[PDB]
Amino acid sequence: ESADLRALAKHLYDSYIKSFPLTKAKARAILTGKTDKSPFVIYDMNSLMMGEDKIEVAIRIFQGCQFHSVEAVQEITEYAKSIPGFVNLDLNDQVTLLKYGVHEIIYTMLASLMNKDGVLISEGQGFMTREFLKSLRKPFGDFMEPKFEFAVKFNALELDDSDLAIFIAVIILSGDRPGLLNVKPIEDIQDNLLQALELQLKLNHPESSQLFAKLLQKMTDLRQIVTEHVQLLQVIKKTETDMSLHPLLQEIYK
Repeated sequence: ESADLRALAKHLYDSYIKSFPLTKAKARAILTGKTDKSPFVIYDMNSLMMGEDKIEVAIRIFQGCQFHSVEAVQEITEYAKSIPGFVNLDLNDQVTLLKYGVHEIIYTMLASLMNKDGVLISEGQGFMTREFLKSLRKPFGDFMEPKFEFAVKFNALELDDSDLAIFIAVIILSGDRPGLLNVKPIEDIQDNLLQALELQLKLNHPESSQLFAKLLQKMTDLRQIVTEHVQLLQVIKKTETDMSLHPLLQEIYK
């Protein structure tokens, strides 16, 4: 029943907390200015230079961003195991569900690390300016911009981590995934999750009408950004032959 649904949510939050060391709550405390939390800002190359001692260029900035994805995939992968059902799927689907979902979680989760002015980096110890990123030489300039455009529209909904824990699981468990051998299992797990989420928003955000819908609408955005990253990667890989991707990451693209 409703009580049963309310339990899965707490289980999901708990794993969320356990899996991901930087929370929205923590990211927001560093950004809000609440002492120790405040981070080292980087807005020009000189800030970076010192920002290294403290905490091409666009390429060294990029490894960090791609690496961040790698660090996140490891946490996301651990988290998926945490969700009810996922470990009982055909091991080929776990892999698939993850291969297509990790990227969409990265950008959902990357929003909690930013405001219109920038994104937090390095476990929250720095802050890098959305302008400085735009400033970077093309094709790299372009990459962060659509993330922030999502982030802001996305953060606008004012979701706490307890809400994301369920949502980032609504994402992973997609019956819409390509090459999935057993869709029926997944769409049943997602039904519990979607229902947990529906309730979670109606309890935690009762004075916000149709947040559940408005939120699920925000996947269309998530998908568009991923395609852009892939398109950018196609160009980056062809132009920057001397760059490598992390195996784990090369796997989420082929």
